[PDB]
This record gives sequence, structure tokens and C-alpha cells, in this order.
Amino acid sequence: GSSGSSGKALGSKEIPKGAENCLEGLIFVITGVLESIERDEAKSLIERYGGKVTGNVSKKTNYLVMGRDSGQSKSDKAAALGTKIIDEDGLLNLIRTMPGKKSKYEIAVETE
Repeated sequence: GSSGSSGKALGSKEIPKGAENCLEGLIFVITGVLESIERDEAKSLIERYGGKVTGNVSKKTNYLVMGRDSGQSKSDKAAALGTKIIDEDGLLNLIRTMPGKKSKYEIAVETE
């Protein structure tokens, strides 16, 4: 047999059409697992816009992507340093709410 999703099975969510550098410079911390997307999937996203993804809370951390079976220590520290905690949903919106920038070089056929 075989349980769980084989791949990304994209479809149980909607990717916001924003800018390419709307998250460039910002850092994100994904903890636990998320149905919509896996630590990898969601990660590739934040990075696809410039944002960073690290499984550790830092002073540079801009936002903390929470999920399930996650610890409460991550939040505590996050708040202390002053990090905005959000869920997979909040991350997506940040892609439609955040502004955009003009990269030095554009990549053609930039579509799925």
C-alpha cells in the first residue's frame, strides 16, 4: 500500500498572482507540516519571491509560518524578538498584499 500524498497534488489551494520581489529581503520560518503544501512546497514559494526559509527563529526573522503539531516555544521567542506569526493562508496573502520590484534581469516564459 501507500498512504499520504505522493507528490504536491497542487489543487487544494490558490496561488496569488503578485510580484516577483514582494518578499525579497524578508525571512520566514516554517514549523511543522501543512496540508495545502509541504515544508518544501511552501518553502519554494517564499523563495520564489525572494523571501528566505529557515527552520530556526532568528532576530532577522520577519514572519513565522505556523502549522500543526508545532511547539509553543517557537511563538514565545518569535513574539519576544518581534516576529509576525501567520499560517499558510497568511503567507499567500502576503504575496498579493506586498508590493513588487523590478529585477535587474527578467526571465522569459515565466509561467507554470
